[PDB]
Amino acid sequence: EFIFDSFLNELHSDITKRGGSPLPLPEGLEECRSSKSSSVIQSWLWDVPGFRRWRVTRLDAGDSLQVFNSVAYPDYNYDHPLMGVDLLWFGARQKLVAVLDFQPLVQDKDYLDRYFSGLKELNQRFPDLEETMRSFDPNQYFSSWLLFCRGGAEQADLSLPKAFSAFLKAYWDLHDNAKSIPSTIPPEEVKNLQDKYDIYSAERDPAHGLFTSHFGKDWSNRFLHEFLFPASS
Ligand SMILES: C=CC1=C(C)/C(=C/c2[nH]c(/C=C3N=C(/C=C4\NC(=O)C(C)=C4C=C)C(C)=C\3CCC(=O)O)c(CCC(=O)O)c2C)NC1=O
Repeated sequence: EFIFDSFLNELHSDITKRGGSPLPLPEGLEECRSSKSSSVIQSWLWDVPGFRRWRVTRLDAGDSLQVFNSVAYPDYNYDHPLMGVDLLWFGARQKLVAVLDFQPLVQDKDYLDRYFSGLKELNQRFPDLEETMRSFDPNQYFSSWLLFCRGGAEQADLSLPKAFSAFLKAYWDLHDNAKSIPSTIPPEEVKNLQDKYDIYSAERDPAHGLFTSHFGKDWSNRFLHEFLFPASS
């Protein structure tokens, strides 16, 4: 809970330091409170220089659930990976699900070579963070060097905090190193590929059940298709 808050504030502080400013969300999607769960989900959009979209979501459902999630979409003139962060803590089962990746637009060797030196290094530094995916395809819109942990309190408390900060710093470094460097994928196709990221991710959505339980079918669907993965229908 406090750990997840610190991630949100670091990200928001970083965004602010970098000249980012808040953007309005579709009405009703910025906050939803569970009529049953005592669960609260809050979301943000940012105008971050170099990025055409940047969303953040924080779900506070006490000891039942904590979530911190964020996706960064670079401006179309950058073909570099998206940032994807999906962190869940299930208090009843003392269960951590932590996924952090630089989600690649393509799997081409040259593209992976170009962008992944930092993530490769992070992956080596935080080995406690082997897991198999049951919904997503590890070869579509994920890299080989993602941090993917299904674990417990030790991982959540001891490794995740420093790993998140390192991951975030490595993502900014990635973006900054891409400034003024030729993109190999041009803007029209970066757009197609980012939109197809939304389409893919909405198709494989592992969260609809959790969302529906807390917030109802209608809100969950709006949230998925209007905020999470806006190019999806
Ligand atoms: C507020 C938004 C949001 C929430 C709360 C969320 C929840 C959510 N994400 C999950 C899995 C997952 N989530 C990810 C990864 C990601 N998923 C992403 O949305 C992004 C950007 C990444 C980036 C790395 C992966 C790899 C899994 C495992 C699913 C699988 O087994 O295929 C799961 C299943 C837990 C499990 O695998 O045991 C839940 C309930 N997903 C969301 O999008």
